[PDB]
Order: sequence, then structure tokens, then C-alpha cells
Amino acid sequence: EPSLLKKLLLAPA
Amino acid sequence: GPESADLRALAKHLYDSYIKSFPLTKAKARAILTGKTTDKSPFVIYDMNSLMMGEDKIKFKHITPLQEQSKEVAIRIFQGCQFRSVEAVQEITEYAKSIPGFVNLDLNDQVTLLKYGVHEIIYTMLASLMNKDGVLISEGQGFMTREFLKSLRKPFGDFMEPKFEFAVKFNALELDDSDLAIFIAVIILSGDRPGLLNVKPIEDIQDNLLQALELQLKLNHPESSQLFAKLLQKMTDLRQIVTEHVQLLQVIKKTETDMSLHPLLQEIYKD
Ligand SMILES: CC(C)(c1ccc(O)cc1)c1ccc(O)cc1
Ligand SMILES: CC(C)(c1ccc(O)cc1)c1ccc(O)cc1
Repeated sequence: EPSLLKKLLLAPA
Repeated sequence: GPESADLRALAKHLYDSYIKSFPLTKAKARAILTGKTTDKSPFVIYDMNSLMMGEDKIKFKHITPLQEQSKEVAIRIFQGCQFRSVEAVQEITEYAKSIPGFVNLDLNDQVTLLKYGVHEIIYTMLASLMNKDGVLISEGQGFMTREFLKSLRKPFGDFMEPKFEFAVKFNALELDDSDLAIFIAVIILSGDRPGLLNVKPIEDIQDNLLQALELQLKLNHPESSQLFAKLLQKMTDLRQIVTEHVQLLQVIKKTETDMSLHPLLQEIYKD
């Protein structure tokens, strides 16, 4: 269920 | 004037970000394809024997536990394509986060824009790695022929051909990486994706990106009549490519079995 795209979007450099 | 100078600064910002985000640019790919590089030449996969000879050398080390497995060639290649698509999604996501205004959008809208835009971008950038006879793979360490891909068993032999057809016509436009950086940004900031919560800020960003794209093409391709209009049509064409691709996948999900699909691609393809 959790969004992998959201995790990628939230990671900084 | 003042507006125009800011559009050039935006274009340059996007190019510099594209260079940071995408290791294998069109310029670097074209050098390999044309044979104008000092680097080591790619290993050419044109038949089953050359696939066997080259696959362990160029495949990613951690797709499977032992790297040797009993899956047929067409599925092994499909798994490699997935790994590459997953890496591309991550590169595209990093690029999107550099587009001014993007990270300030509602986070769920950022997700939607990527979900519905990444494959259009993947096929755009794949054209940079293609000519009419094949495609660069494994960060330029391999080259797989179009004929070999066509020779794969019925379902899988049709996956890449529409992308080659698109690429040959797209590459005839002779875009460079500076052009592509803006084109890709325009596609990401599409306000008509399903389920967007706040369309206006997305359209406002896209409108500015479209102005930057038009000026880029007029300055960088002064003799290419109607190039901007042609690129708007390629955006429409890319949606049709993606629709057709999803259809091919649905066939795979029905006729094929034991088909592992990477979780990131599962998220993108859901609905
Ligand atoms: C041929 C290739 C090295 C590969 C990848 C994975 C595999 O199991 C066997 C072969 C490959 C396929 C597709 C691709 O996009 C890159 C690399
Ligand atoms: C082999 C597989 C298609 C894959 C593809 C790409 C990748 O980076 C890692 C794994 C895979 C294996 C297992 C799985 O549960 C999903 C996807």
C-alpha cells in the first residue's frame, strides 16, 4: 500500500 | 526581454540538473553509437550465442541471488528491462525535484505527475540510446540489435519495436540534451493527469516551461520550421505509445506465469 514514489520524492541528496 | 533572459536562465538550470540526474546523456550515447569515443566499445548482442557470451559481463549483479537461473531468454531480458526502468524512474524523480516549483506542489500531486509521466519520459530518453538498428544497454556497455529483440518469442518480440519506430522519427528532429531537458520538464508538469488535486499551480509551471521550450527551439534550431508544434505532437504520440505498452503488459499478465514485477513498477502500473 505505501507509496514507493512518495519515499523517493522525500529523500534529500 | 527581461522575461526572455529569465527563460534562458530556466533552460540552463534545467540542463544543468539534467546533467546531474542522467549519467548517460544523448551526447555521450551518440558518440558511442557513431563510434567517436575513446572509451571501450559496447559488446554487441545480435543472437543467442552473443547474448550468452555477454550477459554476465554487462548485467546488474543483484537482480537474482546467484546471477545464473533457469528462466528463458525472453524473460531474462524482460527482467533486465525492468531493472533499467526502475533505475530510470529514480533518475527522473531526482530530475523532477529540480524543476522550480515542483517540490512545493502537494505531495500527492507530485506522486501522480511521476506515476503518469515517467514512462513517457523513459521512451523519450530511450530514443537517445537508439538508432534504427539497435539500442545501447547497461550504461553504454552493451548494444542489443533491433532484429534480435524482434526475434524473441511471440509476446516479447513486440515490446520494443514501437519504441524503435518512435525513436527513429523522434531522432530525425535532431534535439540535443538542452532541448530535451525542457521537453521532459514540460511532460512531467502535465495538468491533465488523472486525480490531480490542484491543477492550476501545475499548469502555471508548465506554461512557463512551454515558453522556455519555444524560445530554446527558436534559438537552437532557427532553421527548423514548426519544431515546437512538432514536439507538442510528440507529447501526444508518447501517450499513445504508453497506452499500447500497458496493453501489451496486460497480455503478459494473462498468458505468462511466474512473472515477477518490481514493486516500484507495480505502483506505477496500478490502475
Ligand atoms: C541482456 C541483459 C544484459 C540481461 C539482463 C538480465 C538478465 O537476467 C539477462 C540479460 C540486459 C537486458 C535488458 C536490459 O535493459 C539491459 C541488460
Ligand atoms: C527479478 C525482478 C524482476 C527484479 C527486477 C529488477 C530489479 O532491480 C530487481 C528485481 C524481481 C524479482 C522479485 C520480485 O519480487 C520482483 C521483481
